[PDB]
Amino acid sequence: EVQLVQSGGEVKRPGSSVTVSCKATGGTFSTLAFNWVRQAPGQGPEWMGGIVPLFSIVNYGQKFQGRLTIRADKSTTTVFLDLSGLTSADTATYYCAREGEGWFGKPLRAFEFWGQGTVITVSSASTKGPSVFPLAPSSKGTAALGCLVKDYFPEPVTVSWNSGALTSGVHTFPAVLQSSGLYSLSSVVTVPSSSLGTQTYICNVNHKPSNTKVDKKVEPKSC
Amino acid sequence: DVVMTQSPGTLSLSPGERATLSCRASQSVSGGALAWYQQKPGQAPRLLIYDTSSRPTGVPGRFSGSGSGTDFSLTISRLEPEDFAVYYCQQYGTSQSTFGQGTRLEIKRTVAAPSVFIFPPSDEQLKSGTASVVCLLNNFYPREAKVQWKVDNALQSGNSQESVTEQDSKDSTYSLSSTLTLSKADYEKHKVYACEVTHQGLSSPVTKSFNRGE
Repeated sequence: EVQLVQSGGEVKRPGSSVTVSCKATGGTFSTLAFNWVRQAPGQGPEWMGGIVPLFSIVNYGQKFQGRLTIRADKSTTTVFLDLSGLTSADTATYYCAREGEGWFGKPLRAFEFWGQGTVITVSSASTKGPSVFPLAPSSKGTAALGCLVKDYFPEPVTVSWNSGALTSGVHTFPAVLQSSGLYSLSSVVTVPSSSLGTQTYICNVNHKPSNTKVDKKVEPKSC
Repeated sequence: DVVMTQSPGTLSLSPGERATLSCRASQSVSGGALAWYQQKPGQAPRLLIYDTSSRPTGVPGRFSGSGSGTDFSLTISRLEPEDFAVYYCQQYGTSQSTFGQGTRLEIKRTVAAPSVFIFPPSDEQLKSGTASVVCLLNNFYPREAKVQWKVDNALQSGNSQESVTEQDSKDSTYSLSSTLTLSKADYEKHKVYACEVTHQGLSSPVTKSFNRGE
């Protein structure tokens, strides 16, 4: 079966260049188009350019000309994207995609086989663990409580409740990127109001890039 | 630059029902060069239909495509649980291919009003010089909801961010978290902090509020 396996994700600084590779195995390589398509968080896919490896004929989207290079190695069946002049508008997952083959091999142009994606984040931020603040249950049925996981970089953080013992009613929201360049997210849980006096609730936050673990007890606010 | 416009933005349908998704091109698509893709969260798109109507091997026969010129459709004869996803069309008849903006195909369920909760900033965070005020909308349907922050009756703009969970796998609802961020000095200049929620399941808007320092 055709497999497209991409290189690993990276944080890149603004102004730098990034190279992403895609090793294609198990199918026609040189006489079909491989394309690079990117997708920024929350947005749709965007085609950037493609190459037919046999003689390295390339086609670049007009908006990328001058900053984009696409290359291919026929002996190692690998395609490459090089993208220079990076800015935060280039933060995206980058995919390699190969066209399908139709009737007796006819190139279909549509993107039938896809790599797993390479997550590129363009930022000047340094790696930084989150602060963790309580979202305390109201004094004023069902109660909601939570933790605000603020000011970390890069993604991701993971949150559990009571070391995994509490899963019902938990919502851990997607992070938002703040104007400071740091991320923030909340995790909440709804529980019986009658449990607030007797049940301890602890959010367990893990930010692996900074080796940070925080366990925050969340309790009704006194007075 | 050929523009692809998909309709509707969100298609809400019931499991087992037939689904019809539309795409229109701003100019005629050459050689019927129109493809449809499905995308699930965190995964690459998957090609469902190419050259208007052809299915690749491995795509179930419940998916079919039709159309010509500027108007194209994807039909799903009955919606299996795995078919709720985002769908994109793509024209590739020119040398600069373009994608539509996507149709979210989600599960239709009974209207559910959100439960709304407001959280003041912690005393601990206030020492950092920033106040985050959080409003939670829990387990609602449909996904469209309006959250307005009011501080001493003044509508806030520009100083909040929100995010929304994926449709819940057990109950088909959404939840939403909105965070209002103020400097500590601005936070201590005002008294009443309120989140006001409008939603089809609420007969009139719900406001949750607190008075700073009480």
